[PDB]
Amino acid sequence: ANFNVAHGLAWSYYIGYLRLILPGLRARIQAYNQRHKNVLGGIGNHRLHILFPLDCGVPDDLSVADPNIRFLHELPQQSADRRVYTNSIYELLENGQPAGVCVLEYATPLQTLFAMSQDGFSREDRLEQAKLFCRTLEDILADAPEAQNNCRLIVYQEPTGGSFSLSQEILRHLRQEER
Amino acid sequence: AANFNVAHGLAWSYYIGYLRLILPGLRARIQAYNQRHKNVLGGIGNHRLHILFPLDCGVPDDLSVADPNIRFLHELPQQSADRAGIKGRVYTNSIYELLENGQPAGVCVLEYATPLQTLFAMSQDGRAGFSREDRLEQAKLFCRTLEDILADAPEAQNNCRLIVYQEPGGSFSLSQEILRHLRQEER
Ligand SMILES: Nc1ncnc2c1ncn2[C@@H]1O[C@@H]2COP(=O)(O)O[C@H]3[C@@H](O)[C@H](n4cnc5c(N)ncnc54)O[C@@H]3COP(=O)(O)O[C@H]2[C@H]1O
Repeated sequence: ANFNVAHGLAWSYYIGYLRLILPGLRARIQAYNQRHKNVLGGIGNHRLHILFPLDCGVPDDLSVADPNIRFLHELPQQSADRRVYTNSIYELLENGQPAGVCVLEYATPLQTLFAMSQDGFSREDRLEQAKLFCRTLEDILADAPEAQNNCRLIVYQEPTGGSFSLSQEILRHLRQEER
Repeated sequence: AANFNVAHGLAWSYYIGYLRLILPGLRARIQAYNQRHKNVLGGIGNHRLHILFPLDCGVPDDLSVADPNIRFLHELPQQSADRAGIKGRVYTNSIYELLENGQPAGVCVLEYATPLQTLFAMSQDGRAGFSREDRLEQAKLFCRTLEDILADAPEAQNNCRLIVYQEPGGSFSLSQEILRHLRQEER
């Protein structure tokens, strides 16, 4: 196998990241809310929202994907006990008005798939690997209750500066989680 | 979650997500460290990342404490960047001193191949179909695939050195293993 990379991407994304960061996430958010809620305001949704563009278009700045996605504040790492993990909180605008807040990022390994297709790895091949990556990761999560409860995959096919609104897509998911 | 053929993905992941991102700027970070510390701490002449590949996938989370003959010296200037929506994601690399016969004998930028931790964790998660024996062949295949990738990345190959080894305790010194590699490159 030279380009069957999806199983390795899914297992490393879970074992080397989600498994490690998700258990401490709620306590980091509770610390943030204690620090900020009386001034900046607090975060109600305690899940990590993971953007999964099947076309592997992964800008490093979410506002490049959609100008209605605005960086709010860093979610700092937990203090070292007596590799660091930081995350980024974003607000989502609708009608030039704040409509949602959450912890939000892309599934970074989709960038590996993107880079591979830029130099015998097709874009046909890339989409099949992206889909296999997603399905393998969802299979793993479905077997991991607490990890599954502390994050949400947001999967979509669009290339993100056309008519598709990534902010609207995230907001639909946020409003669905409150359900 | 039953296809554990992960080594090809681990290699391409490590290359694109780490080596291609960190190796181009590494020499400049070492030069910047030398500039800030040369007249006090002494210079680091070897500018390559030394990457430890224990084929048994044993990765201590503190290399310095793990070995009495390997001592942390100084972190490099941090590399911070927006990464896939995480603002200011940080990549840190560390200089270590290697001791021999009790005395300092080498200094270099050093770390473990972190994907080996994934393979180790896989072999302990209670799933059927992945034992220590499967983990070893995935580790070898990961190493083999990564070296195949770097054979066609000459700039990356000139900015790092892969230190691949089996491990038996006192019949193998990691510091000795690293020193032999350092001395080979000086050649
Ligand atoms: N501290 C962190 N912050 C944010 N996300 C994190 C993270 N650590 C892990 N992840 C996520 O998990 C994926 C796999 O991590 P893993 O460490 O297994 O596999 C990593 C690791 O072997 C190496 N690597 C990446 N960042 C590193 C670092 N700061 N130090 C050492 N090695 C790193 O490159 C591989 C692929 O990296 P990539 O980013 O593409 O893919 C990462 C990233 O999506």
